Amino acid sequence: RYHESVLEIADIFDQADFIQTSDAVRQLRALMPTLSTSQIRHAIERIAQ
Amino acid sequence: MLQQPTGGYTTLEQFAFTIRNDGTNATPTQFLQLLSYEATENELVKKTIPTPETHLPSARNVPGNVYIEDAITQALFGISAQNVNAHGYFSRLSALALPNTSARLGLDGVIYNSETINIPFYDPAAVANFAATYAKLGNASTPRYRADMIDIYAHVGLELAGTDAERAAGVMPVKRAKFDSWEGSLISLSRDVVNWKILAFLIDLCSLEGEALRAFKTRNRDVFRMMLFIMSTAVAANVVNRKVTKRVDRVLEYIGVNSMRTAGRTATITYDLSRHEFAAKFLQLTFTRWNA
Amino acid sequence: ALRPELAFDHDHIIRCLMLAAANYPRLEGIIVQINTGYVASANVIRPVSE
Repeated sequence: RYHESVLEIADIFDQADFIQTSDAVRQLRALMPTLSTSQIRHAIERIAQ
Repeated sequence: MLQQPTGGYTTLEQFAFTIRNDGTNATPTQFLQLLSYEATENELVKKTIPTPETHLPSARNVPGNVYIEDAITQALFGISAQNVNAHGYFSRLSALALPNTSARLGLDGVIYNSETINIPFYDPAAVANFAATYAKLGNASTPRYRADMIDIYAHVGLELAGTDAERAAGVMPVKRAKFDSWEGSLISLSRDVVNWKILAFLIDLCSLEGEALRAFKTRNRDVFRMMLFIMSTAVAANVVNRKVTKRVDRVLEYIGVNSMRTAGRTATITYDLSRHEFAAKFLQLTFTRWNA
Repeated sequence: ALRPELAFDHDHIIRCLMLAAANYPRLEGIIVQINTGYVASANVIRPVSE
């Protein structure tokens, strides 16, 4: 009996200077397949190309 | 002709001076509450202001209706004002200083050479008094008569930043002004100040005497302090933002120190050297009158 | 006088320089080449025949 949920770091910390993102990145990563390290390198080389 | 109220023209609601505070109308005094000052190591001692030259510019006749109010307010507060030292406007001003002149200063701030009955105008004795000093703005440029552009700002600091103890002392630490602020806070503040009819202010400063003038300096100290604020932003060596807890705080460094900056910038209005001469002369006369 | 360009971001540049130093072997040589060119352009020293 719980309720799992993302909790943004901004809601915990009071110092805005060290908070660049939001829940949305985690949600996007939740969309991604788990990547082997070579697949990560491939993605980076792709974006670069 | 509008007869002057015993307290001066500024008692009339027609001449109320106001500025938007992030877009909402407000008295200058409640804007000055927002300012706060981080003192630094340097000091500002106020030197005596040299007494202004007796010599008015010659009262040469000129074509057209000279717009003296817009000229002064632009040269002091407008974005890149031009030809601020052109002689003709102050030639007409000194024409207003003559004992029995036909020229009139309308509430519009325009100097009509006609006895034009249709437009209400300030009492001629009062504007004679006013031009009698402010025509001297006409020698802001002449080498003989240039006002100090550096030390005079010390006074500006005291009348703006200075605490009552510091003001009676005549010395204060050089200060860093700051306030919670919106985008274009300084520019928009200047845009509000530029629309001020400062002729009512200067005319009351030159025509009122004794208890009336003292009451005027007390009632209007915050107004004068706002104009001074706009000048200090025009000359502040650096102006920047400090984000703090999702609230930007504008910072101007430093109050009371003319940087002699001439090149334009986003943050604030800027004085070219001619504007520097003009403002410096303006302060010479206005502070000479303010401290009497 | 205003230059209508973005400020040199000192902090970001040193960070990205550090990351590049971590990950890009060629960085060293790149920087050297720049410096070499300076020396080459300063004409401070040339080989002689004898």
